[PDB]
Amino acid sequence: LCLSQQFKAQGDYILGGLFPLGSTEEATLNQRTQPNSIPCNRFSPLGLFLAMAMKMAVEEINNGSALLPGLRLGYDLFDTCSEPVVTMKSSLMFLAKVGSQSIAAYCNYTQYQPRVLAVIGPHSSELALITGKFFSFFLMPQVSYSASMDRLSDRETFPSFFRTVPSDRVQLQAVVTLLQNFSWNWVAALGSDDDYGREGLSIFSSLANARGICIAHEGLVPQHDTSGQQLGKVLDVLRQVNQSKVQVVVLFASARAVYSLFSYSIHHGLSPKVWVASESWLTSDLVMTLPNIARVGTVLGFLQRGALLPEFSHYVETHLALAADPAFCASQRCPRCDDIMLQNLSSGLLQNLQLHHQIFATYAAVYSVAQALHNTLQCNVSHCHVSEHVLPWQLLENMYNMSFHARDLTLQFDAEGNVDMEYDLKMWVWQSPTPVLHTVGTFNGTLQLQQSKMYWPGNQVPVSQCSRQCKDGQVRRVKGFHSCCYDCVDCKAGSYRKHPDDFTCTPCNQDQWSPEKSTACLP
Amino acid sequence: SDFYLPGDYLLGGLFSLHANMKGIVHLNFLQVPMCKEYEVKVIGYNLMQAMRFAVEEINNDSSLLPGVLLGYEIVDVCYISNNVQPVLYFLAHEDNLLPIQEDYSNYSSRVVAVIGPDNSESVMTVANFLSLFLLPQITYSAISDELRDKVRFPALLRTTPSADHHIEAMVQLMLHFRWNWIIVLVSNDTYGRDNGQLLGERVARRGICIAFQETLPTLQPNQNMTSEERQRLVTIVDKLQQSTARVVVVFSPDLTLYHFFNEVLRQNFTGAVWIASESWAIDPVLHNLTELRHLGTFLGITIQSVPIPGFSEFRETCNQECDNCLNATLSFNTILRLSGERVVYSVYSAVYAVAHALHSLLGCDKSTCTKRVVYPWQLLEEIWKVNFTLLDHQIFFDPQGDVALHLEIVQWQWDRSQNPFQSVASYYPLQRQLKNIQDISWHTINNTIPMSMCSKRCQSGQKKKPVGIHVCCFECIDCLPGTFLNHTEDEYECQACPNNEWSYQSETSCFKRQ
Repeated sequence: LCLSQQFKAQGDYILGGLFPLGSTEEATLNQRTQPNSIPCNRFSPLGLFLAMAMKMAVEEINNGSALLPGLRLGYDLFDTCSEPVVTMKSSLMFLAKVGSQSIAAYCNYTQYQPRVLAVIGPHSSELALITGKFFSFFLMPQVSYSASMDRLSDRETFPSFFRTVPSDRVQLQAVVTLLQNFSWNWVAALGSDDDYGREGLSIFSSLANARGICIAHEGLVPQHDTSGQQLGKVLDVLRQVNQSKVQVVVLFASARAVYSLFSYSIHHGLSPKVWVASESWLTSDLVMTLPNIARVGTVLGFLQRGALLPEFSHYVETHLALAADPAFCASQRCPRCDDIMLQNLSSGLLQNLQLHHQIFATYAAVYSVAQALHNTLQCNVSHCHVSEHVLPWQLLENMYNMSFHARDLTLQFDAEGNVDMEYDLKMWVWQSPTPVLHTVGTFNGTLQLQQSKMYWPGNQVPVSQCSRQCKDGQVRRVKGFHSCCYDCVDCKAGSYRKHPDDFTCTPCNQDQWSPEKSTACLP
Repeated sequence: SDFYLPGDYLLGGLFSLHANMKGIVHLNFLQVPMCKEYEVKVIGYNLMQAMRFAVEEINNDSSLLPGVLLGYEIVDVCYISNNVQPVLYFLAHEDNLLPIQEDYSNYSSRVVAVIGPDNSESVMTVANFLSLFLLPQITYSAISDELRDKVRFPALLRTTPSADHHIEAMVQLMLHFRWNWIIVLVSNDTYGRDNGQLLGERVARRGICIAFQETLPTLQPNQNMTSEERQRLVTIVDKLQQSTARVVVVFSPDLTLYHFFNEVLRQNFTGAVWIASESWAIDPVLHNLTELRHLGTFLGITIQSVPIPGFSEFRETCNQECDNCLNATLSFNTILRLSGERVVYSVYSAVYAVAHALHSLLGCDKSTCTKRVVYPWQLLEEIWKVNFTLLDHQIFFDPQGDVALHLEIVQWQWDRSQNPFQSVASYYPLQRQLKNIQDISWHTINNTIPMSMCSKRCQSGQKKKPVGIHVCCFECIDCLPGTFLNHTEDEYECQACPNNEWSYQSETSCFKRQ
C-alpha cells in the first residue's frame, strides 16, 4: 500500500504532527552508547487512525471555501515512537529553516522562517512536557489532542501549549461538586501506585481541602496481583477504610487495580460502600466479570461527551482501498505501514475504539489552528490578505481569544489554553442481568442532576457527614487525615466544659458539683 | 572577557550568574532573553571562577594534558530562563547552524562536554537535548533523584550526592537529638514539593511526626510586596508561633527567603532550630542579615569542605558578560575567603573529571598526546570509567552516575574573622550514616539541647492512648487497681492480676493479697 507516502502534502502553509504512529521492541530499551537512529520497526494501530483523522480534517478544510479561501493547507507527519529521542529529533526538524534541514542558534529571530506553521502535539503528557519546553521558546503554537496532566496549563513555563481535551482538574472539580451536592463531607481516597494515581490523589486532596471536604483516609492500591508487597497493602487499606467509619470513597485508578481489590473483598465479605470512579475504571466490561459485584454497592462516575464523527470509518476504508491500487502512485516515517493489510485493519479495530473522542479531539485540533490562520489573515468570505507570509508567533497572538467549530460542537480556548467541554454523570446499574451505565445528570460547570433517575440499593440517599460543629456542652475531638473535622464528646459529670471555644473539660472543685454537659460547676 | 578561551578542545559551561524567580522563559520581542537585567548572584560568579581556575591549572600543569590547550566557553543561564539557546549554540557548527542529520555518530559540535546547570529543571531541559547527541554533561549541584534514571538521562553525571542522602542526613540528625515533632516549609516550585514529599516518605517510617507543612509564597527580594503577600507571610509566621514544634525544615530556593525571614524578625519571633536544605544552607547574602542570630540555631546540610590551595588568591555569543559581578563580589570577598570551598569543589572536580577522560581518550602519554577528532559520545564512554584522587579524595562515578562525596552539617556563626559556616557533623552516603557530631552552641538558657515533642513520656504503670493521626501524640492513663502495665509486651493496654494478687493504682505488677 502507498500509505506512508500519503503522510506529506504540499500547501501554502504546513502543519506538523506528532502521533503514536510507531514504536520499538523491548530489546531497544537499553542504555545507549552511540547516537544511532532508533529502530522504530514495531507497528501500532492507534496512531494510524489518529493520523487519518488529521488527514480528513485537512481534506475538509481544503475542499470547502468556508475556511482559508483560495489557499492550500498542507502537512507532514512524524511518529513520536513513544520515545523522547525520536520525538526530539522530529521537533528539531519542525523548527528548521524553510528549504533546509538545519536549525539556527541566532541571538534574534525577527525574520526567521521555521518550516511549519503549527504542531499538533504528542499523545502523552510526558512528551508534552518535554516538547512544550522547546516549542514555547520559539513561541510555536502546539495543540495537543490528548494530554490531560494539569501542569501544562501553566502559562509561565508553557506560554504556547494548548489542548483540545479537559485537564484532570476539570474531572476532579466535577467529582468534588458531586460530593458537595449530596453533602458527602467525610470520605476516603485511593490511587493507583503509578504517576496517574498519585497525581489524581494530589489534585483531589487539594480540591477537597479547599472546599471544606474532609479526607478521612488516603491510600494507594496496586494494579497487579503478583507480589506480597501488593497483596498486603491491598488488604490493609480495606481494613483501614472500614475502621474509619467512612461510607463514601473515591478511586483514581485503572480498572484492574480496583476490581482486584473488589475481588479480594468478594472473597472475605466486605461491607457495602459508595464508590466514585474515574472513567479509566468506570469502563465496565472487564469489571462486570465479578460474579457477585452486587456486594460492592453503588458506583458513580463522570464520562466525557462530544459529537463523534459520523463518517470516519468509511473514509478510512476508502483511502486504504485507494492506497492498495498500484496506479495510485501517480497521485522512513513508518517501516511497516505500507504492508499492514486492509483485512486486519478492518472496521473491527475502530469499532473496538472506547477512545472515539480522541478521534474527535485530533480532528478538532486541526480546525483550531485553521481558524486561527483564517483569523490571522483576516480573510474575507472570498479573499485572504496573503501579501505577507504569516509566522507562528503571529498565530499565537490570535489563539487565546478565538472560538471555532468542529461539526455540531463549538469550542473556545480559555486563558490557560484548555477547551471547555461537558461531562455526563453515569451510575453503574448491576440489578438488570444486562448491566447499564445509566445517565443521571451532566456537568457543564454546574452539576445538572436528574434526581428521579437515581438508583439506591435501599431506596435511600447515602450520608457520610461529619461533625464540624459541636454543642455548647461538647468537646471538639479532632479527626481526619487532615485536622478538618471533629467527633463531639459530651462533657462528663464531675467536670466542667468551660466556654465552648476551648477544647478540654476540667474537674470541678471539692465544694462544687456539675451534671453532664455543664459549662460550669454548681456549689 | 572571562567567558572565552581558545583551545584544541572546548568545554561548555552553564552557570547562573544572574537570577530571577519568575524570569521570562520565551523569546522576548523575538530576541533571546537578555540575562543582564536580573540583578546579580555572587555565588554563581564564584563557581564560574572555580571553573576558570580549574582550566588554568589544567593548562599550566605539564602532566595532565601535555601539548593540548584546553579551552572553554561560558554562557550564563539565569535560573530557568535562557535555556535551550545555549544548548543550540554549543551543538551548532561554527556558522551557528545545527544540521538535523539522521545519525550523529560522525558529528562534531563546538564543545566536547558541558559543565551543566546548577538546578534540576534546567538540568533536565538541557539533558533532553544532549541525550540526543550523547554529548557528556556533568552537573555540580542538581540533587533530584529523577536524574538517576540512566535510560531517561544516559549522558548525565553528577559530582554531588542525590537528594535521598540529604533527606537521610536530615532525618538521622533529627533522630540523634530526639526531635519527634517538626515543621516543614516548602516553596511553591518543584524543588520544594518534590523534596517535601520525599521527606514525607522518610519521616513516617523512622517514627517522626511532621506537625504541618506550609507552602511559602514565591516572592522576589528586590520587589516590594503587596499587602496580600504580607498577609500570607504573617499567617505563616503566626502558624509557627502558635505551634509547640520548634524545629523548622526549609525547602526553597535561596532568593525567596529574604522576605520570609525579614517578616519573621518583624513578628518578634525567636527560639527555634532552622534546618536548611542545600539550596540555601550556604548563602553569603542571607547570612549577612546578622540579626538572624536572634531567631535561634541555624543548621544546614551541604557539601563537605575541601580547601582549594590558591583559589582565593586567584579570585582577587550573547549572555557572555557581567558588569555587576566584580563590584558585587568585592563586597563579600572577605566573608567568602574565610569559608572553605564546598560547591566550588564540585565544579572543580567535574572539570578535572572531564580533563582525565579526555587525557585517556586521546591515548595520551606524558611526552605528548596524539591529537584527533573527539566525537563527544566517545568521551562520555570514557568519562564513565575515570577514577582518581584530586585533593586526598577519590572521585569516581556510581553505576548510576553520582560521585560519592561526603555530606556535612554546618552551623551558622556570626563572629567575623572566623569561618561563617562551621562544621558540626559529617555524613557518609556509601555507609549511609551520620557520624562525628561536635559541640553545637544552642540558643537555650544554659546551652541544653532544645527539644520538641508532641507528648511527655508516661509514668510507670501508665498506658498510652493515641490522639489524632500523629502517632507521636497520646494521652497517658493509669491502669486501674486489679490491672497493670506490662510494658514488656504492650504500651497501649493493660493486663489483669491473677486471683491471688491485686495491684495498686499506678504499678506494673500485682501484690499478693490477704
